Amino acid sequence: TWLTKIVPDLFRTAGNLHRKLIRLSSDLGEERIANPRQQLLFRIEETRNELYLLVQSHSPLRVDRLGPGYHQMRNLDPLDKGSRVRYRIVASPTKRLGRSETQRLTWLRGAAAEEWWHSRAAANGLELLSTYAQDDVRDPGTADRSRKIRHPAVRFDGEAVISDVDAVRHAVLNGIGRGKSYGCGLLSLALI
Amino acid sequence: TFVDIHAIQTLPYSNINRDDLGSPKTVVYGGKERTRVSSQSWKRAVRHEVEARLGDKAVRTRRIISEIAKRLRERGWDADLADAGARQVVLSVGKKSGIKLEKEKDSEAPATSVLFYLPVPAIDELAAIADEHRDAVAKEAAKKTPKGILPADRITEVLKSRNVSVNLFGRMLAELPSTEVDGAVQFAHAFTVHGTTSAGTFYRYANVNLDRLVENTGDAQTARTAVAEFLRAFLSTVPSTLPDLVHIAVRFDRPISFAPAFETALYGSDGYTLRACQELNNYAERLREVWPDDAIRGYATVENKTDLAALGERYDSYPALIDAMVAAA
Amino acid sequence: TFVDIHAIQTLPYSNINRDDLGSPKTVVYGGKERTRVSSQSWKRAVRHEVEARLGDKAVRTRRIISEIAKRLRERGWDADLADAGARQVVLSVGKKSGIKLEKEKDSEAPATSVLFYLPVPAIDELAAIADEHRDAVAKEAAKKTPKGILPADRITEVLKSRNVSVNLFGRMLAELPSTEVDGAVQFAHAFTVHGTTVEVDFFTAVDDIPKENDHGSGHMNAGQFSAGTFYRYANVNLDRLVENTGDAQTARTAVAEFLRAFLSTVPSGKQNATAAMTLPDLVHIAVRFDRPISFAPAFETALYGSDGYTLRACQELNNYAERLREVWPDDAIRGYATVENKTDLAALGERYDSYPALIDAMVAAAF
Repeated sequence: TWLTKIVPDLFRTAGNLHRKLIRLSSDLGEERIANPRQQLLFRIEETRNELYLLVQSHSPLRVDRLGPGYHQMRNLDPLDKGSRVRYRIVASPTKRLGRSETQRLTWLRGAAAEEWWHSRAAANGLELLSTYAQDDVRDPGTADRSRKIRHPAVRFDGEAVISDVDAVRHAVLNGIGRGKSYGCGLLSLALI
Repeated sequence: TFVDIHAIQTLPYSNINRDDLGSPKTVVYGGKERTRVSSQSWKRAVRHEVEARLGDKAVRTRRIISEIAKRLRERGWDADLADAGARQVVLSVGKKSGIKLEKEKDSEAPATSVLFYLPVPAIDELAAIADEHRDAVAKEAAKKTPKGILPADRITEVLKSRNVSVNLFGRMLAELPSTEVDGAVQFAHAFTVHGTTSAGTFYRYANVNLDRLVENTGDAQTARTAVAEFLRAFLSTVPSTLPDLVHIAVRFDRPISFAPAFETALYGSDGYTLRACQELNNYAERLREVWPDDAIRGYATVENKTDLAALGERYDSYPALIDAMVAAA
Repeated sequence: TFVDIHAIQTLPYSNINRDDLGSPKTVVYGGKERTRVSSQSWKRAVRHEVEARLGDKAVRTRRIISEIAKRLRERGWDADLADAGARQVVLSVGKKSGIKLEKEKDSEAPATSVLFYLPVPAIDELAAIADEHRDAVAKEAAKKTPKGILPADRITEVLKSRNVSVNLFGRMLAELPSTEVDGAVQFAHAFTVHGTTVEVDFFTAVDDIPKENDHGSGHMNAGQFSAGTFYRYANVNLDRLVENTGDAQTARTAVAEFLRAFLSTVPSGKQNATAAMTLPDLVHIAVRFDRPISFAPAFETALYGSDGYTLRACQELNNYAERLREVWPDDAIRGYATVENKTDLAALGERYDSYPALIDAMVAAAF
């Protein structure tokens, strides 16, 4: 993978955030499996002005119109088990259930979000997830370009001893939780 | 007259307190960032274990009116009279017209603007005071803007009642400064000995001002149980591991935290427990030489690799240490 | 004739002294922001520990009349005569008609406009002076606008009485310039050696009576605290303290008592939430005869960080003390006491094993 610090300017909506992330990468690929996760990822870091954002990626980004005045960028290749390292992350805990008139949506509170998350990591890296328990988007009018929704993210943080390296790294590259294209998924680690 | 307790305790990642964004709270101390557990959190864990073990519980609530309403409703009052009577309870006291209330919420009694902190049986006694004046409450319930009919002195005397937690940690009420109680415990923010960028070996410190705790409870025997119970809660509880080392000093002049001992962060690569215990030992030795005192010291440790001579007489167990230093005070 | 005391003292996430909005007070010194503890706060902590240890307490109060009223009421006066007599006490003195009073409050005696600062037994003596003249007070209590009947000279002589705290820190009265006492102590604002950014702790109070579908945290707020190694400095002008107390023996006890209070005490603001009690890492008492010199310029260049500031602060104060003794030659009796043994710190004079030994040696070196 490879990491960059980038910052869009004029961002009014989340979908245009997605599009500004894909229009700077020409050769794009998508390798999918029926039920498993798709194989960029990204995290919103400062949103009231322009919008600074950390991107994880496979294909190299170069500045575009109204981009940075420079191409930071580093290419990284990943992490010994038993050792603790800093984590991080935004995701959307949900419960899907039959809806009157299907619906994404202990169990809310800060304890089934912790249950949900450590479910997400599973045998990979053991961690503690900052529990949130509370973003809107609409289509920019372009045909076949989504529509309008709501949503709710949660950020999580600390050091996460990993129990399987290739598989937590697998999780780092695949992403944790739905809506990866709308801010979620990216797990960030650092040595303790 | 000052009992201060020091403690080194490694902690698991899950038990750490979080900030507003989910990251564990940190101090940039000694120039190096060190994760910390806020004092109010561990203090809350201590007060709940103390109330649960000593049996008497105090309640810090913004919704006192609703609770008085359940007691008046179980006394045979109609729901509307129970609500009007509890409003009379908070309306009859304070300088201004009444205790200020938050904006009214649909279907529920309004919360007071400030958090009341009173024992549970005192809330029930407030219900009894609103109960014996049921007819006057019924008459003021018919008026558009009822006034505080209940006696103010009786209610203020109920609101002055102190739990062990109130005696120990103090309370504050801005509208009723007569009820404010000075806390007898100083609880420091537990920070890591080493820089952390979570897990680590936290340093923990706390004071107990015996003169104020004896002044609050009045009798020295309940203060004695309160102190011993506090120290045991300090060692046992986790905000939601046992401390690696504990050092109770009974000092008469002034309490002294050993937090400067760990201002120079430990380098690492090796287990911080032995170096933290040995460093707290050297700082305790150097302070007893620099600041001479007759304070009764004493410690209890898991590691046996070192004698740690400066921390006073060694005791085999934490309860033996607590009993010896409380009996020494 | 000048005893100055320097001190390096670390405080861990204390926030002992807050501004008007709750943030710890800061100096932009050397171009870099450094949290500071105001001098009046640590001075208040010093005067209360000195009064508590030396036994005599002085009272800075804006409501003297009410206190004289309790003493006259315990002497057998009626409440109304006690109030009229205490009004006569403040009405009988000063250039103008009387000491000006704040707007009258219901049910309570009015507070004076300015803060009186006098020892407690002197207030009781004012009660005795108002007591002897009880009949004249009763006659003026019947008039609509009573005048100052009590003798002005006796009251002014009672208001001139000095406590140790008055002798040490001085007082100011604008209506009675005869009572003003020059302070014998210069107390500097304790700032950090290193630059400190204010650290914000987001906190919430949890409600104990739950409602459905809500953990129901009761309250939210952001309380800002900070930590660091403060530099502290203070002077004692022996000529003025000897002039104030009169006798050199009470000045000697006052100086030794002051220096010990300077080392022992802490501000005490927000200490229940954070135990900031700490002993200074290094203390350096110099007994200078020409003029006092603070080593605050030594820490104008803020320390960079990442490593423990205590050793570098002590070593830097050492180099600046050495440089100043070479640049400004003097026969001043120096001396220091330190916790760290990693360095000898040669310029700070003779080393003493303990703070009380150092205080006793330098005070004995000055009186």
